[PDB]
Amino acid sequence: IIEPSLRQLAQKYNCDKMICRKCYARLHPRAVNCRKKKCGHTNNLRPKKKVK
Amino acid sequence: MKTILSNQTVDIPENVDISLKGRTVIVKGPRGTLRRDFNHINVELSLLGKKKKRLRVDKWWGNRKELATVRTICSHVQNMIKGVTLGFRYKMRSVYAHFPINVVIQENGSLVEIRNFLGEKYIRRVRMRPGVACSVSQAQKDELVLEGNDIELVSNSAALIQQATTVKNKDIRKFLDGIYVSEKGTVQQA
Amino acid sequence: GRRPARCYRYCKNKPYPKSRFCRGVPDAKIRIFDLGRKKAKVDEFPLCGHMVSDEYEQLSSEALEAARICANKYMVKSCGKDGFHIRVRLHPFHVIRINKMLQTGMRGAFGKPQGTVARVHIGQVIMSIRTKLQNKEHVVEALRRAKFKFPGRQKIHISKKWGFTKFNADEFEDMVAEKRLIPDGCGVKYIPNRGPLDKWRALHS
Amino acid sequence: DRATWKSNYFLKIIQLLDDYPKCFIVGADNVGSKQMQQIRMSLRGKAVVLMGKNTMMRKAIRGHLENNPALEKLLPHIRGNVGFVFTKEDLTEIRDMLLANKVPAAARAGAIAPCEVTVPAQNTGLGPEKTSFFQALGITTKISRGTIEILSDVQLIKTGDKVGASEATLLNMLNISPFSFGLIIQQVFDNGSIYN
Amino acid sequence: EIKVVYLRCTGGEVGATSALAPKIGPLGLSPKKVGDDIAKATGDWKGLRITVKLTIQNRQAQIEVVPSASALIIKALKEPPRDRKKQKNIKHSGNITFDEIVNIARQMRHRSLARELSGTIKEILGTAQSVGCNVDGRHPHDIIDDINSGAVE
RNA sequence: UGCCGACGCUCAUCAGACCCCAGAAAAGGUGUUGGUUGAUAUAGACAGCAGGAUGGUGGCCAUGGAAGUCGGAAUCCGCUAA
Ligand SMILES: [Mg+2]
Ligand SMILES: [Mg+2]
Ligand SMILES: [Zn+2]
Repeated sequence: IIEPSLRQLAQKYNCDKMICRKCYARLHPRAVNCRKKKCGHTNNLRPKKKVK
Repeated sequence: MKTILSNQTVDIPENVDISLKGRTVIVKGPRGTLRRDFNHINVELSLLGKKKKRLRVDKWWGNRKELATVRTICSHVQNMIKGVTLGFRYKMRSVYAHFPINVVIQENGSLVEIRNFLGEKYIRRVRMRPGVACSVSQAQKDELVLEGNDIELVSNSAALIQQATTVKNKDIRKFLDGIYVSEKGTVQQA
Repeated sequence: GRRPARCYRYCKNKPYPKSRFCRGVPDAKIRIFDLGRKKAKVDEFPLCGHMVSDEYEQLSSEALEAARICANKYMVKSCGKDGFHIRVRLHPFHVIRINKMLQTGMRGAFGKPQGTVARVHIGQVIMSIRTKLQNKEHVVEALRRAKFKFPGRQKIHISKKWGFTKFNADEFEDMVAEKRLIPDGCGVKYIPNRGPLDKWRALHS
Repeated sequence: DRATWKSNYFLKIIQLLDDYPKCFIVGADNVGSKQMQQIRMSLRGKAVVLMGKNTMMRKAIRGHLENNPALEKLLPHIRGNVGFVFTKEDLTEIRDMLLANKVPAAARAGAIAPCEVTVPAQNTGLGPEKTSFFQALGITTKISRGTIEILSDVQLIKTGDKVGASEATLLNMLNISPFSFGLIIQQVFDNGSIYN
Repeated sequence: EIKVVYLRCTGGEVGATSALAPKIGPLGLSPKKVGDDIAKATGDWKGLRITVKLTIQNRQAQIEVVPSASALIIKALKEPPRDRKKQKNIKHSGNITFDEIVNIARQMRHRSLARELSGTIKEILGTAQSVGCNVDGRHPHDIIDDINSGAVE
């Protein structure tokens, strides 16, 4: 159905992200602070949930 | 506090001829000419060294925000040297599950038509930036190759064609379809 | 069920204790004041940490119980159930009043008792946790979590005393070894040079 | 604690450099202590092995340059991942048995194969599996009677060939480990003598 | 065609749920036919899990026994085994002397993965109290006896 | 004040601007600036790119079973660069 080395490219660009708990912003995986001004650049981050 | 002097340094190879008009850097070599204007940074650029082997960037009496812009210029000029000597090549794959992404090339690489993305009847026509040539490559199944001298224009065109194939109102973690940047490199090797 | 704590926050009225004049006060929300391993000797919990108020305000008994429950439940998870002693050094003695509007308005508007708060000054210790020297950051984190149950601003201060005593920790062991201090369960007894000599003989024998 | 072990390493260098002045330097390249302990059992009465910081190694022996002038050339010859093994007895038998005692190590993704590796005719021992990962490189194999049975020898990786993870799961399932990474000898020390 | 298999066993008592089937699968031996022998040839353990290895030839099996490090300690300390219910308070409350640990030292000397005699008593006397046992006392009594009063041959 | 005023701080896609006084709190920020305290650093540190995390042990504990990972008293050895 799909090739795995092509799959990890799309997981890198689509779901391997960090989500801000305060403003739902999609951040890079090595993020400790959200880049949005409206949440006050908070450090309250979580990983993006992996699909099952 | 303001640091008295902050300087950084670009080592220019002998294949490259560089000249400056104030804060406007012109770079000429084997593949062409690149011009970048730096009148918004307010630094001192010096083309010292006989035969101009070395370029020096100075910030005098700068704060922490102003000292960050020095190696930014030293990276931009190195990117221009790299893109005039070796060039820039953005190899990028197209990932799909069911519908094959049909990619055709028009007007000698300046326009790219995308058909059958997620089974849609809409044709995505992507204009390319002036100076960037796009082509369907060989030896791989579904891969496009972008060619140029300017990393800004090449990567911005790659961002345009990547954001052209985006999935709307679906779970994008499941619908992992599009055209994604796989490898960033040069035209010829070093 | 009750009013928010911003109503009865500042020390406005004179202190109004439970007495033979003010009767009918409901029971205070906090009744357990010290807990953990409170049956512990002096020489095994040498580190003491205080939460110290920086404001002159009233702290409710509900807030006191909510803070000590949180401090207990963090310190049990952090250092075990028998490796600490938490003592709340504030007892709710001020009685706040409620004037119910069922329509007489402000005629005869003296309040019936509603609840109990504690009048707290600047620099006054709210809670004190004693434990070993290795559990310093756990005491700091437990008091930092308990700061969120209180109005106003509090500070965290690691004391220079030895546990729940009034003697300095650098000289405490020497003063015990010179038999000027005697262990007396949770705290110590200070022995001066002013008694009859028959107690000095019983001390040094 | 590091403050005391940092002083314990110097005594270990100082009181053993005067013991064995015949030091065949070996290279610890992706090796584990489970492989080191197998070496240490045969190497008790003859040679002793040691690992440590190479800068601290450069510091310890340069305090011996005054009272032991035979140790001058060791500082240009300790670069990269370097550990000690110390020997007094002979120079040839420690060539013989160190290259003898080898245990196999599993394949990696980015580790070279230094010689020609063959795949002999042997049954896999498992029935119907992924048959699309056999003709991808070019291995001829007919699925005979359900169980996958391979036919002939296919040179998967020759010398001067970069490797990847495309040939790792088929080795892991069949327990075929091509190369055993061992302590290769880089430098020879016999009282000042240097050999290749 | 020799092909050994690594299999963990339960003892001389027969269990209920079988997990030994897939490793004896590809050569084709009957599970209870080999499971009666894997218990009866072993025989002595009868109470605790033990790695009894299975070295099968092209025709029939061989029942070899490779003891563990502290399973021999549990075997030497003779607690009477109860039924298979695994009831409460089956702890090891018994006394071990200094002669019931040198046999493991000589065994692991003969198999050669250890330090010298102080080391090969030092693993097993250190791990004797790991389970919750005592060699007439806790681990602080094996650091005093090894220093200048050891049982080194 | 049209003084060639002094030294700093601050960028707001909601800047701020003078007793009463005419509008804000707890909590936060890897924005930036100044401090307090504690570490380790040429016996070579923080990044950044590999090996290895096991032997006892699948610890005893409580369970339908929890095996370095779902609870809780515990929290010791070897080899050791680990
Ligand atoms: Mg939907
Ligand atoms: Mg009043
Ligand atoms: Zn955010």
